[PDB]
Amino acid sequence: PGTVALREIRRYQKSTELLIRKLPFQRLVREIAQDFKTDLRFQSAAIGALQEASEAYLVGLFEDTNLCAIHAKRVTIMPKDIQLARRIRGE
Amino acid sequence: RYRPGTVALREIRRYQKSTELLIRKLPFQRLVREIAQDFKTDLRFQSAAIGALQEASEAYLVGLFEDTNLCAIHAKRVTIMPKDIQLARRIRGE
Amino acid sequence: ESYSVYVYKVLKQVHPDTGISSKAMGIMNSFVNDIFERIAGEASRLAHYNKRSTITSREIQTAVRLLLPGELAKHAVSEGTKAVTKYTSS
Amino acid sequence: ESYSVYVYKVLKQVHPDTGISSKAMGIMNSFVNDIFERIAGEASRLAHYNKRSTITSREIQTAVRLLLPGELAKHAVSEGTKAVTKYTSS
Amino acid sequence: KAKTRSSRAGLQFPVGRVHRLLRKGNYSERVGAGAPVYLAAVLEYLTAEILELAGNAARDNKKTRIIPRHLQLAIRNDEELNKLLGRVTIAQGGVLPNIQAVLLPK
Amino acid sequence: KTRSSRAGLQFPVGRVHRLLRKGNYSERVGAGAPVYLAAVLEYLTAEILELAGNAARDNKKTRIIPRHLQLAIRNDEELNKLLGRVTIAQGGVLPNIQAVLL
Amino acid sequence: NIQGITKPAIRRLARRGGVKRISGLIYEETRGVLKVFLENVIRDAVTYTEHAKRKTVTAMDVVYALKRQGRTLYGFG
Amino acid sequence: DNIQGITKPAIRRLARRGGVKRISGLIYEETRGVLKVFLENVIRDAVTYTEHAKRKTVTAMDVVYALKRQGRTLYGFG
DNA sequence: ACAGGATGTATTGGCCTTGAACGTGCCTGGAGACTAGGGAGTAATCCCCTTGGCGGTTAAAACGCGGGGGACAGCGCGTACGTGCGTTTAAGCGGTGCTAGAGCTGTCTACGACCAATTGAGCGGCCTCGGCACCGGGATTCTCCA
DNA sequence: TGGAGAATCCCGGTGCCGAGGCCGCTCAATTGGTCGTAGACAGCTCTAGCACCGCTTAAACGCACGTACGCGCTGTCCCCCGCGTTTTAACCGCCAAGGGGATTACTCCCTAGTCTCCAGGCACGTTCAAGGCCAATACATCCTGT
Repeated sequence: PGTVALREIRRYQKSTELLIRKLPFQRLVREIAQDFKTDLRFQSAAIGALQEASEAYLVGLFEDTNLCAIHAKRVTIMPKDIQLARRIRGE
Repeated sequence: RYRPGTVALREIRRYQKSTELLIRKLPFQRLVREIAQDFKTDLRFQSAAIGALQEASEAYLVGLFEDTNLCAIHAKRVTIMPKDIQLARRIRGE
Repeated sequence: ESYSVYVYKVLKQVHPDTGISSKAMGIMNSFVNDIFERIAGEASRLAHYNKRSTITSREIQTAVRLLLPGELAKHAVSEGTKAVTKYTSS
Repeated sequence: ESYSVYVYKVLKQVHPDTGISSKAMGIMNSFVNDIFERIAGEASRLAHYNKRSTITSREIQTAVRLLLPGELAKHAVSEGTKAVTKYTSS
Repeated sequence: KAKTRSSRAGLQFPVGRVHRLLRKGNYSERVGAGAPVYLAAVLEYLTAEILELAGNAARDNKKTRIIPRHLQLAIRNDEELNKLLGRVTIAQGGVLPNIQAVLLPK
Repeated sequence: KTRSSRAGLQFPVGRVHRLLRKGNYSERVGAGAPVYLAAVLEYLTAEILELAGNAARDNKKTRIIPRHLQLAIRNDEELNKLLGRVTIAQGGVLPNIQAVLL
Repeated sequence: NIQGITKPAIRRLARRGGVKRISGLIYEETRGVLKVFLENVIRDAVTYTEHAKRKTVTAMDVVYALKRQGRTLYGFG
Repeated sequence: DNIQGITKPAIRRLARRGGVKRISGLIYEETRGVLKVFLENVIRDAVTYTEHAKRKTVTAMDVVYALKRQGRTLYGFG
């Protein structure tokens, strides 16, 4: 299990593309925005900014989760690790 | 003779119910002045300034210790170690 | 210049039989000054974003919505609207 | 209104053979705008604390020393003072 | 003949002082007539909320005077005020009693 | 004739003066403040651009893309401390794999 | 629409974060965290949009909201 | 020198208010270092504020402004 | 499981000091009534840009299988931290005396805000050509077995 | 195993599309002149920050002992990982049609600025009810032999 995972870590830390498909993200953003105002229109650059911010946030959170998991003497990440990282971050 | 742990819980209860400062005042004042000497010479301090510094320092240390205690129970331990402080400060961004 | 008189009036309105000390009054003054600064800064930024040169009640309303959490914001908006309506009608 | 021309001249001074893409120039414009806002806000705050009505070079120097870290601040101060002395001598 | 702007709006906070503070903090070049009436009402509401909670906290300790400890307890026991003042240190306030479950005697 | 030529700068001194006078920072603005601010901004831009150009030259490239800016910023302690809470679009991350995982 | 954030996408995001092994309950937790983040940002952006009496959400609105939450973003205006 | 006036019982008292039940013997040096760094930052900012005002005395308002600059607001000192 | 036993801990009741709450003058800062100029609330128009639908391709998502590595529990040992006592050390509290420096006041000057002409620096389009990404095609190099 | 077999790196071709340069025009930056007020400096007053001395006692330091806990080792089993079909839907290019974002002109009404009047808030100077404190004492709690 080490080989392909390490190769993927090397590959995805060298690139800079987006890692979430763009059609689903638009639908999620639009569905969330329905609970604040009805019949809303989005620019094609607002959604790109939202996706960039979301992906950066998630990658940083996973970086912190990995540290918590290693602190627990593990190589696998678990929901407890995300919860501890978010509690210490003040979220 | 009380068993190891009872007096610790009693002290936790005692110190979580009070609001007094926990560090002595003269040693803290000396440390503040010694640190300030490396920025400017012949500095004078108002009493309220050192009081504010002490309040802020003690609050910061107490919060850091709470986070450190959370990091230790995550590793199935009841004893805090320097690794826990190091992890908490790393996650905090310090 | 402080907010001691008005804090005391509000206190005797909510709790007629309760007093306050001096350090608690200092904390209350710090609280009022802090929140005033927050709302004023947000209103200034909102006015600058839309290329306007006046701070109206609209900017205060939007700043209150941006800064306060949840139900606090709704009740603050209700109180502010009631005050402005009563002021204009008089 | 953007900072593209000046960033381009600085680039040609530092690296006379390297170009820059159009999605990096936006990053540079955002950088300049953010640093300008930071320094100006801190200078305004310093002037307000001391009951002054003017923002001078002293306020800018203090803001630069308060915001920038370590050895960046020293070089920034040197550049600013040299520029002001050259401007006054002219 | 003179009537204060706070009596006109039914407020206890000073509208005339807030108007002056808005024109001397360099927030804009003109200030509307209703902005200091809205800001004062919001400030008064927040003060009243905190004071109600602190008075209850003081009455629960058989006391008739609010001290910083009561303010801290009131702020940290309320979910919304805690979010509003999550990066604020209160002098002589202390902390909330809380011991982790794993550390209690078995 | 231009206020930038008299200071030996490539950044606009007049535009900075206009932006200081219309951003509600103070009632009056002194004559030396635009020069100081322009000099500081020019210095910071030069630093970032030098590091980014070196990063682009490490690879066989002659153009600066946001990736090079990110690599320049994160590999310098001072700039990393200054720009610590800032996200750069299409910048990626620094490649670091922690030990124990190898 | 939250199920459009797929397991392969969360694995890629974890790989960019330098993660070797992932548990099976991570995906739902990540979906919830993403939802909370998006809700906060979008609420602030639509608040900026209702002010100025507009019906279209712009990029500068999301930039302002992200700056207001301490997550300054470069490259979009 | 004066960093040793922050004694082991004092740090134990501070850790008890944070709810700690057991403390290792290497905690005290780490705590002293952390406190020194924090004080250095705050005092640097406050002394810069004092120098700007053309003063030879540090006041409480300088400390308040410094702490609020570092994102740690303090109530009760003005 | 339980019952003494020494210990910490929650009750009163009585003094009893300071600080909280009140009352007075008086001095600014808030309010009232005009006047004059421009900020912004409304219409009306142009044209960008957002949304919606459709066909085709193919890269990515989903599903199932089989096996090994990693998480988690149980056990043993030995280091080190909690507990309680006896011995040193210096923090804390007053009192006195001494300036250094912060706060306020008065006067005089030079620096920054306006305002009206004038001209060239900086967007805006329109081309034009090489960096770079892509595309095969060998050459070179990491992982696993007799 | 130091022999295979993919993975990766290194080579040219190429072509295309985006950065970089050139020209016409308008609007914001420069210049010259004046004025009124903000900041600078000197002289003065007096509060508060610093320093020394002596006593008393509350923390700090040190020491020894025994116990709970940190850490390593081992075993089991099950759950993530990797891989080969199918199946879904994202992506791209194209066309079509208003919603509404972005300017512009006209007009009114709202906010700044001034002078006058006057009452709300601040600084002092007494006082008498909270709350911290001290014995004195009956309960709630921990630990242990049986």
